[PDB]
Amino acid sequence: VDMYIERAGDITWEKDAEVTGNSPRLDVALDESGDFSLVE
Amino acid sequence: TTDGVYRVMTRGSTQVGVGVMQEGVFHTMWHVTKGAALRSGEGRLDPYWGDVKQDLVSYCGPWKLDAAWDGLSEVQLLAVPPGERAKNIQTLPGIFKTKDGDIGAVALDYPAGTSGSPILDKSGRVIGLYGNGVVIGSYVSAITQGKR
Repeated sequence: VDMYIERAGDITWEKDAEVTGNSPRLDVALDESGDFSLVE
Repeated sequence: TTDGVYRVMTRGSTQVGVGVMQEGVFHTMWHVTKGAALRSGEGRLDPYWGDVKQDLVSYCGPWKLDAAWDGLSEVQLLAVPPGERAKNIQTLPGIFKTKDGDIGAVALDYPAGTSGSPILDKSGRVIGLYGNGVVIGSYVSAITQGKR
């Protein structure tokens, strides 16, 4: 399997970026396999 | 080798993820490459460090990204979705509350091939990578950062 990379741009803060999304606060746990899961 | 954000492709071709080239090291998420060698031009990038629990891997050298979310400011996801030009999505992160401390998290849902896209602070520094998270049906990705 041929896995390769292509440059897509600079790492830069853009002033005219689309703004969206909320900011939920969540209790989670991280297990040994790197999976987060919700916690009550 | 050049600094920038890169697509991670496989062979038609499919974009499986995204990564960050900085200080001669390529950073991406473990679940994107599983540590497999990468091709860039006529050259080959060999894995150097990887960790399944952090879901991170670095190539050619040790993890170089160390900026962190300040806990108060808006950040920007530099998303590179398959078949689309790199774009910045500004947002205010939420918080993953864990027993080992809090982690910033962004409630943004982009196609799977966007995993590994960098999250930036106002100064343009990479504070983590996008693509490991939870579902609350809405997906929320931790801001995943390594240790330099």
